[PDB]
Amino acid sequence: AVLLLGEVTNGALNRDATAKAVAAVKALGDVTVLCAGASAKAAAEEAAKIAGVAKVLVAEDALYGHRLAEPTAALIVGLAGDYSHIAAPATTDAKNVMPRVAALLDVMVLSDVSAILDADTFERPIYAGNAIQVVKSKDAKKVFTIRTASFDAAGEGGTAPVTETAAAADPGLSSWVADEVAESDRPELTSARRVVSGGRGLGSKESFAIIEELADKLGAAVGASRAAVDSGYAPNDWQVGQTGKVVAPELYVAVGISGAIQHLAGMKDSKVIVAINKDEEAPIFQIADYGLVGDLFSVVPELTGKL
Amino acid sequence: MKVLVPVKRLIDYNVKARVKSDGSGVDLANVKMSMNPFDEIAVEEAIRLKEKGQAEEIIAVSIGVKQAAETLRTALAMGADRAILVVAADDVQQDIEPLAVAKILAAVARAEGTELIIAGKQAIDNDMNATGQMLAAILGWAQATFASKVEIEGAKAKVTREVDGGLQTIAVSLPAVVTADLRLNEPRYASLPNIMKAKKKPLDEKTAADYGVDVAPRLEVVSVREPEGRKAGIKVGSVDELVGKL
Ligand SMILES: Cc1cc2nc3c(=O)[nH]c(=O)nc-3n(C[C@H](O)[C@H](O)[C@H](O)COP(=O)(O)OP(=O)(O)OC[C@H]3O[C@@H](n4cnc5c(N)ncnc54)[C@H](O)[C@@H]3O)c2cc1C
Ligand SMILES: Nc1ncnc2c1ncn2[C@@H]1O[C@H](COP(=O)(O)O)[C@@H](O)[C@H]1O
Repeated sequence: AVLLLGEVTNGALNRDATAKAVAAVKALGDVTVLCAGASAKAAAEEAAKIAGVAKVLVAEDALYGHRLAEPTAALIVGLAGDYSHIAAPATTDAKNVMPRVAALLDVMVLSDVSAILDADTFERPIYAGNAIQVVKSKDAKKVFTIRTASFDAAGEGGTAPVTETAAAADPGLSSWVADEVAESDRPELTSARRVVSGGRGLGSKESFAIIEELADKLGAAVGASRAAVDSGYAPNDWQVGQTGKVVAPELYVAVGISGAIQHLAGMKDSKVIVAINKDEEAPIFQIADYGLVGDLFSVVPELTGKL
Repeated sequence: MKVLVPVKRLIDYNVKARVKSDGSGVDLANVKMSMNPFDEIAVEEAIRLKEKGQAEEIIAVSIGVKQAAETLRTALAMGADRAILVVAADDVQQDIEPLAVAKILAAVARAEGTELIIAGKQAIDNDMNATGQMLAAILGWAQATFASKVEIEGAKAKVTREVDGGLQTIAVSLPAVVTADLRLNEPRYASLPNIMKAKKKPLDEKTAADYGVDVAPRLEVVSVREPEGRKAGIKVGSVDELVGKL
């Protein structure tokens, strides 16, 4: 069987991630999604409606509010006994709890699996994506995170399986203090089909708006490089790369980004990459399917106008 | 308190990994190695804690091959008080798994009496992002991952984390493992006199068996191939030719 950690946030299930995960793992047995949180009920519902989810477990309890690694990891382990595969989408929530879980069961962890060759052979990108390693876990239980950006979010029409309820356990080692949420009113980066990212070439937070205009025009999500975030042009939440989010939309327009290895790591798998830089030698122009060498302050607004 | 800082020796983050044309592994044979970027951040934070009378001693530990010592000395140069080197691999190609590392750090942490551990978010080579958590798990301690700010105060710490969506601040009991995100601080550079001084600081060369730990890989690497080389790429001449090329 396979226990899968549902990616729920403010009582709202992130269907795209959970879908892609179920889609990736369904070929291993009966997928059973676990929704734990302070408001996991509604999520549980949406979880059940996904094509492939054999059943849904719910753990709605204040103890799981924000899914603190200590309480949550205790939950999963307590249930691990009936599953040989425990997985989840490679999200921060999953990256925080999964390794802890694995250690508790005294088993390794497979991070960012891009391909499941079978019940124990997996594929994962190493060296900031410059190499793909095929590993074989000799472990009794395969604990791992799914690199959602390499699968398709299959679902929407499901068999609406069962929705039970679970227990608890609380090692009082942590508490949530506060949250600083970033206003994102456009396609969430990881799910977007089109992404327009801004780098340092933009010069200011003001000029980043021309990136946003083009994005809206294309109904795309906005991405960013370290430079842009460090200089305050945009929130770190929009960072694409080995440290941030790794996306793979149909269209990825990189304007004002040199194409550093660390940035490519999160977008070299995009279908079509377009680059507009003023430096004809920037590394980005060696991976970009279609590149244009010019001033982003003259090209982007012209591109936006002929769209 | 004594702070423990795990640092790793891996490829220079600017070097493009070359994959042998026979799935053996990344050809690390003749490449420049350096300290894992996230670890330098870790060290720098530990040192900052010392400069505020929070930490008394700072132990820097690295596990791998003999040459890892160079990385430890770099740590000592930045401000680490002493270092411990756990030799486990006989060749640079044998990367030891986060599970093995965790079990070792756990023994080292217990033996040296460290109450706070500060590891990097992830090792830019295996991209595992798991050691710190596995450590907190094995030790039975709290954990603060992807830290951006660590306000350690009393028998607990207020650490704001870099999470999806924004920032999330939590409070953990003091005996905790913390992992650093690239935004925690700007690491200092070891100056010539301090590098020379660092050469006279302690560095205990130990072995995996000293901690009674089996560095056997739970994951057998069957092969490693080069990623798919994308198809050419055209460099257009005008916005029109761009929008007019589909
Ligand atoms: C361990 C580690 C992890 C990292 N993780 C990430 C990560 O996840 N994501 C990430 O993005 N970075 C990451 N970085 C940083 C990364 O290494 C690069 O330094 C960063 O991506 C560079 O950002 P940039 O391309 O915006 O700036 P630069 O490299 O300075 O490129 C700026 C570009 O702007 C072009 N330009 C300027 N003005 C114009 C103009 N008017 N018109 C057109 N083009 C113009 C310039 O030619 C240049 O190509 C990480 C670094 C480390 C050490
Ligand atoms: N071989 C090692 N020696 C020392 N510290 C290590 C080693 N492997 C991992 N670590 C620590 O654990 C962090 C995360 O690595 P990883 O879990 O592989 O992403 C590293 O940044 C170091 O702080």
